[PDB]
Amino acid sequence: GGQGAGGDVIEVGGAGQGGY
Amino acid sequence: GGQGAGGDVIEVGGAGQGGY
Amino acid sequence: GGQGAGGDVIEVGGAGQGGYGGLGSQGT
Amino acid sequence: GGQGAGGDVIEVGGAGQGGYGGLGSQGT
Amino acid sequence: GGQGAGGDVIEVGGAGQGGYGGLGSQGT
Amino acid sequence: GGQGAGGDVIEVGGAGQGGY
Amino acid sequence: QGGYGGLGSQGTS
Amino acid sequence: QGGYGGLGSQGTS
Amino acid sequence: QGGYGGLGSQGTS
Repeated sequence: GGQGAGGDVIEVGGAGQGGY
Repeated sequence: GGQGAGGDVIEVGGAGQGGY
Repeated sequence: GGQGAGGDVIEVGGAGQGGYGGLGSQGT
Repeated sequence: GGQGAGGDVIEVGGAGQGGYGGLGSQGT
Repeated sequence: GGQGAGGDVIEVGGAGQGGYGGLGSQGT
Repeated sequence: GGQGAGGDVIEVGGAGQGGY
Repeated sequence: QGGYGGLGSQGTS
Repeated sequence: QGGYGGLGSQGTS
Repeated sequence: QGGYGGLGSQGTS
């Protein structure tokens, strides 16, 4: 019985704004 | 019997905004 | 036996002009 | 037996002009 | 038996002109 | 029974904006 | 922004 | 924003 | 931004 894992993301920032 | 896992996302930030 | 499950997903962001901008997904 | 499973995704960002800008995904 | 599993992804960024700029992914 | 792992990701910053 | 706490999966403990 | 607490899955404890 | 805490998967502990 053998494990694994995924990975954790963190994103602290303003998403894309526009300028058009 | 073997485990696994997913991953935990995190985001702390303003989602997109328009500018048109 | 055994297995694990997929990972959380996020999409963000949007601006400017537009068109055909939209998602689609098929989990585990 | 045993097995792990997938990891997360994020998409961000968007600006300027646009067109055909959008995702698609098929997890584990 | 046993096996690890995939890792994360991030996408970011966008400006200027545009077109055909968008993703696609197929995890573990 | 043997393990593995995934790979974490951290991006502390604001996504892209536009100027068009 | 601001502070955080722990994260990270575990195993077989 | 602001503070956080713990997160993270567990296992077999 | 700001501070962080632990991360990182585990194993077989």
